[PDB]
Amino acid sequence: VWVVGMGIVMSLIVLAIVFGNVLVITAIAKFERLQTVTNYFITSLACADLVMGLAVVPFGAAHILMKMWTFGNFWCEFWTSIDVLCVTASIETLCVIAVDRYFAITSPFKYQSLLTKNKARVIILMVWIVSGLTSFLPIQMHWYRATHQEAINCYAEETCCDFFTNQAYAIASSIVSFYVPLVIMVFVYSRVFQEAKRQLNIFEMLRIDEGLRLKIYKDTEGYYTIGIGHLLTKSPSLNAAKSELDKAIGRNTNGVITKDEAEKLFNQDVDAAVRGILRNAKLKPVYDSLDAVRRAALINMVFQMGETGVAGFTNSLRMLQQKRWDEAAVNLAKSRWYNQTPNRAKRVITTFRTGTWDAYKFCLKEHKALKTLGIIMGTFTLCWLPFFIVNIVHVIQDNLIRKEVYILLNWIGYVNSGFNPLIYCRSPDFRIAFQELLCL
Ligand SMILES: CC(C)CCC[C@@H](C)[C@H]1CC[C@H]2[C@@H]3CC=C4C[C@@H](O)CC[C@]4(C)[C@H]3CC[C@]12C
Ligand SMILES: CC(C)CCC[C@@H](C)[C@H]1CC[C@H]2[C@@H]3CC=C4C[C@@H](O)CC[C@]4(C)[C@H]3CC[C@]12C
Ligand SMILES: Nc1nc(Nc2ccccc2)nc2ccc(Br)cc12
Ligand SMILES: C=CCc1ccccc1OC[C@@H](O)CNC(C)C
Repeated sequence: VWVVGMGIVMSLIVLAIVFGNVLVITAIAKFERLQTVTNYFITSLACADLVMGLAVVPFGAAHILMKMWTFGNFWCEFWTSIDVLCVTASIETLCVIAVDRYFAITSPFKYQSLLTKNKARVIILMVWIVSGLTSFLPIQMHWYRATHQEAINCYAEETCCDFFTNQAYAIASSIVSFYVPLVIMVFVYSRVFQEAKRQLNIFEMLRIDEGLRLKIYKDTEGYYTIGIGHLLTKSPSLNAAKSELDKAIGRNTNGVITKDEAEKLFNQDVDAAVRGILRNAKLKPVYDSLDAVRRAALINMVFQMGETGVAGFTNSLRMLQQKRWDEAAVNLAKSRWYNQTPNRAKRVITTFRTGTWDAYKFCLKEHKALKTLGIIMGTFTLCWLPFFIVNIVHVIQDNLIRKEVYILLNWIGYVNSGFNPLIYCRSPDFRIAFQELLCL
């Protein structure tokens, strides 16, 4: 019959869950630079998805294909109990991630978790402990058992593992175990995206569109530069750029420098840009007649071109001081600066034009890491929220739920366990880690 199709489909889903989440787990286990605090949370998140694929989805596939329960009422309890455990531990983990990323993005240690690894391990156990209590106890203590005849006949029957619960459980379980951490997750992590966008200074602005290299390279004009767009010299001699590099650093570098002494150059360059805007009489009044977002966009222009080069935009300077943003943005486009480097000028002109950071959304490496964590959360919501909204309406509407429409929406939740590894292939560090494990 037509069951052979779903068997292959479900068997592939079990593989994509197991093979993908063991891949995520092993990548964090062996590789050091992925052993971060956030990735310990992802480890337990992958475990919740891995156990979903080893203990839950297969026995649910045998339940659908055989149209009955082969494994007894004992395993019917654990299968249900472990299924609830993996979903409860997943949302709280995603809830801990969001709160961890909030306290990180608000501390002066931006993008770095305040929790230590030993303490984050203490959090993981409590999540599984609290999940293990809210999941096993209501199922093992029969607090879910309904009192209507159809449920009672399935309870005593060992070949039936239909999941009928009384209305009190369906409410309290959905609220405490799913909706509360969901609402916290969505509110706390929307608070993170709002801080990353609000907390964009000139330093992150430049470091995005200027880049960072630790080896001497030629810039867009061909001049020897190093660090974050630090101009070394305009002479074609490499040692002239290396000797000027050593005079500025004080160390014999042979053209290679660390990230610490590269930020120190980056600070001095930005300081020279602000001091240069204040020395020049043509740039001083315009800088003062600007908000912090456009002050940065101005510091960026002086960073790239110098004080005298930026002062040539005599019309654009008068308009940015007259606060005529759209009109200044046009003369900024009619320049040869927008010709040589259009992608950078676009982001700077739009920063003047709009007075926001929309041109630099998710352009910084650490913001892309947050957007990655926002996708595993938004996916977790879209996979389970339909299931949980139908449970909450099923109870209120008082009509019993359609067994195929019910189990359907639970499988949209099941296929969530295979989505996390692909969203991690959207990180550059996991791609490099996965390719080693796959030996590609
Ligand atoms: C099958 C079900 C019922 C039991 C599985 C739950 C337990 C054994 C598993 C699932 C996820 C696991 C955690 C995943 C994250 C790691 C981080 C690592 O640095 C230390 C151990 C720690 C913190 C694990 C401890 C044990 C753990 C909580
Ligand atoms: C009934 C069946 C499904 C229960 C078996 C649950 C299995 C999958 C659980 C139980 C304990 C878990 C492990 C606990 C220790 C951690 C160490 C961490 O650095 C990598 C993941 C790893 C190794 C976990 C992987 C998943 C794990 C092995
Ligand atoms: N499911 C639940 N998760 C979590 N995690 C969490 C951890 C740190 C900060 C915020 C939230 N908290 C809950 C508080 C009450 C109730 Br009720 C349920 C939860
Ligand atoms: C109304 C209970 C639904 C629920 C609440 C909390 C955690 C998980 C929940 O349901 C997960 C489903 O995957 C289980 N459905 C059965 C076990 C097939």
